[PDB]
Amino acid sequence: VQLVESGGGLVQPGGSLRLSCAASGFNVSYSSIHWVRQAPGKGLEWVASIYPYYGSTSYADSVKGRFTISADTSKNTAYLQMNSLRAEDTAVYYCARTGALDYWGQGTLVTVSSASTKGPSVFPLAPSSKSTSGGTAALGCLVKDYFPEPVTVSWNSGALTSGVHTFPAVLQSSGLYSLSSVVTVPSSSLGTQTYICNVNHKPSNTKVDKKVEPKSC
Amino acid sequence: DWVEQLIL
Amino acid sequence: DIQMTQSPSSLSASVGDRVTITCRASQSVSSAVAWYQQKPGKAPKLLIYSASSLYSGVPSRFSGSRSGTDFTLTISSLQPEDFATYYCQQPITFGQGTKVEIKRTVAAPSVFIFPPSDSQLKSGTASVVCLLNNFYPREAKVQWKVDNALQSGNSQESVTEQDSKDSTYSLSSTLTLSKADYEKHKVYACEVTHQGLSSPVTKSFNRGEC
Amino acid sequence: LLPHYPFVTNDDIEWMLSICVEWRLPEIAKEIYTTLGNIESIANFSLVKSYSWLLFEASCMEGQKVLNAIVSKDDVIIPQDILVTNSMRQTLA
Amino acid sequence: MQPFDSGHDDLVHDVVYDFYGRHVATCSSDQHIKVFKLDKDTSNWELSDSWRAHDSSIVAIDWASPEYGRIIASASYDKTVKLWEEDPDQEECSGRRWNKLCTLNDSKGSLYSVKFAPAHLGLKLACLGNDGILRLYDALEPSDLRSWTLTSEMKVLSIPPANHLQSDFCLSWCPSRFSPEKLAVSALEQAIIYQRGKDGKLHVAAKLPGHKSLIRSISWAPSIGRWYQLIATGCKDGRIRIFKITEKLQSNLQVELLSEHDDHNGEVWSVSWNLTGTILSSAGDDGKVRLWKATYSNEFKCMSVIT
Repeated sequence: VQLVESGGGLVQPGGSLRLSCAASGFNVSYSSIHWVRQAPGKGLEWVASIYPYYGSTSYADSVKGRFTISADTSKNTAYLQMNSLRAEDTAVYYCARTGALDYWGQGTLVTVSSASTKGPSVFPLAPSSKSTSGGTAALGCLVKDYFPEPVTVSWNSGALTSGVHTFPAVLQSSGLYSLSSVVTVPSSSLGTQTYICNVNHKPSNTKVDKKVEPKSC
Repeated sequence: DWVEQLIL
Repeated sequence: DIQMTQSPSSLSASVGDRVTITCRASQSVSSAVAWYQQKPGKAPKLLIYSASSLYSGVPSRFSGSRSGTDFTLTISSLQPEDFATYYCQQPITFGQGTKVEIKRTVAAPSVFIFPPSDSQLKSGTASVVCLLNNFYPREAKVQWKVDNALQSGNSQESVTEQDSKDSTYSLSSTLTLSKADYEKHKVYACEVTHQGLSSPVTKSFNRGEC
Repeated sequence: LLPHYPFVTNDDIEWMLSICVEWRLPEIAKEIYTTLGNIESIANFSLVKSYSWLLFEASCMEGQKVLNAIVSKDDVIIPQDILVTNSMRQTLA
Repeated sequence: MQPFDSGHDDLVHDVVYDFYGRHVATCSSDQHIKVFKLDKDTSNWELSDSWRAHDSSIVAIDWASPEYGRIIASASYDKTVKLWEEDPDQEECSGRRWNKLCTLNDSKGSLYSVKFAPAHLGLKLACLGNDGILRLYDALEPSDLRSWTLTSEMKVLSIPPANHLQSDFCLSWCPSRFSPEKLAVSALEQAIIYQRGKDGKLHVAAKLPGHKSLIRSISWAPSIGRWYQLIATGCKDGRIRIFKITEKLQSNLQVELLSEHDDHNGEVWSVSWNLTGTILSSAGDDGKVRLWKATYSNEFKCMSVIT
């Protein structure tokens, strides 16, 4: 049993996207396929459904006239054609079925905007020279001014995970995101161990590795 | 239809 | 369109506690009400259908009930893995969601300040960062001071999700200035106020000193 | 062989049925279904004696006095599926 | 798949699978009937319910077709046969999960066996005891699982001597759906077959000759695919026997002996078949279980020996 969703991504506003949901493990022909979306940090919004039995379709007011739901029983696949896309339509889109909604799509992220993809700059957050003797120090990287989401951060290529916190991005008034990632390490290791942050911004194909060390005077 | 089936 | 109102919108409960989430339909829907659980970053998972039928495989600690137009989701004994947003559902409409967290003892933050790197100033802007590590409860207050002057409107913050083992939060705050404004001032400080702290903690640096 | 199929899903059952159709085994399908039948379940089911009993129950409920009742008199799909005497009587009530 | 305790105090007589093979019914001398469930998640067998059901030792048991509900039947030395139906609205292990639907007291001697008939004949069943009289019962109205009428009575044995602890009787219906109603019966050394006549009465249509002692077990094999019937018997003389019965002193039935096997060297207590009648099982004194498959020539060969 499994729904599969493909065909989202990045799309200019006023633009168009066709989402697919390939089904298996159940009777597509007597099921109903629904599309439910979730905007960043918000709740679930049902937008549309189709009866594969009768071909009947219906739509939430917010997408009516721009979204078309359809279905091909012969390939067990359903579709949502999204025209005249808007910032308001940015969301993870889930396909789900009813024979309640027992079978859910893993979701695909639709981001709608005109801003150019911009790679982040990566700056060190250097460990304080006053770091406590025999105590714990903090260090990090600041991943500033990128668009769209998301960015991923690792430390020492995934080998360092303990004491790591990567914070949610905030949207600056510039319309670009910034996020921070930090880790705590023993103070006595600042002289002796290497700490490298690894940043990936897939939309721009940016990858950066930045060694974080105490500042020299 | 429903009232024809009740009369029957 | 039908509105579904969940109460409360957010709750905190200890492991082993009994938890009740209620959902009230705008108009009278019939027992056609389902409950879901959503972990962050993942698809919702069905818990309950037809108001009180337990979906196959779901742990029996979850149950659903109806009283008129009030629908109840009950968790008889809360487990640490149960933190999520829960949704009722009856156009199909969803409730606004109820966020459930695990309650624990106060934990004071550890506080760290970071000056802007040379490379950042190198581009015209200066970001100063205050880290509050591993604390509880979530309500921490950061107050930036620049040469002891209070700051407003030029900072932003975000908070991690609750730690899966020790149940604490961390918080990051970023103060943003122009390089020029940054260079007009000497003492940069972040003051943290929190329940676990018996008085506020201030971390600071002097610009350009080491 | 078919009666021993380890069906669980709806699809499994539909497969069984599709094979009963494809091979013309109405007595088999009738038996399988009989096994499935054995309040909501009863509503879904709605052999002659059983239908009569269901009718009587419906009448008793009416005398005592929701979506299913309206359908008898998501929703569109149900109406399509529906598209017997017991049912007609309940609708009249 | 490690062994487990039944929960019985006295010796266990019969174990039977439900239709789906996911449930098991056990009956012992401690006058109890236990029902075990095969948990999906943890592939372990776990007690669904136990309960006292008879005033004496319960020897036989059997499940009815699922198309008639969840029904079990029991036979005891207390000369009775009881019928039970599972009530899903009860906690497991509560002892109140199975309600008696009826009792059959017509037998005037202890009972040794009870078998439900093939579903394609309605709720029907048979029983045999000391009285040497086979009895068929029918639940005429499938709605009233209490309306158990007596369909037939046949004298298997004619003169059972009042001084013998050495008694054994076995039953087994012909599972076949596309074959005229008939069933096999073992009584001591004898083993005879009954068939429904045009007159709706049972008649002896044949006998399975060769047994030189007590017949401990017999079972009719599912004849899926075949045009003939096969019934196997485990005798006390230490021999497994497999008979081929074809229908083409007053019979319309032929009787061939296909195989004989003494591999057990001692009495063969249990004889069982596949769901497809593709595999035959046997168990005995040697403390071993043997699985048999049929050759291309229709002979039978031992494909494995468990111990």
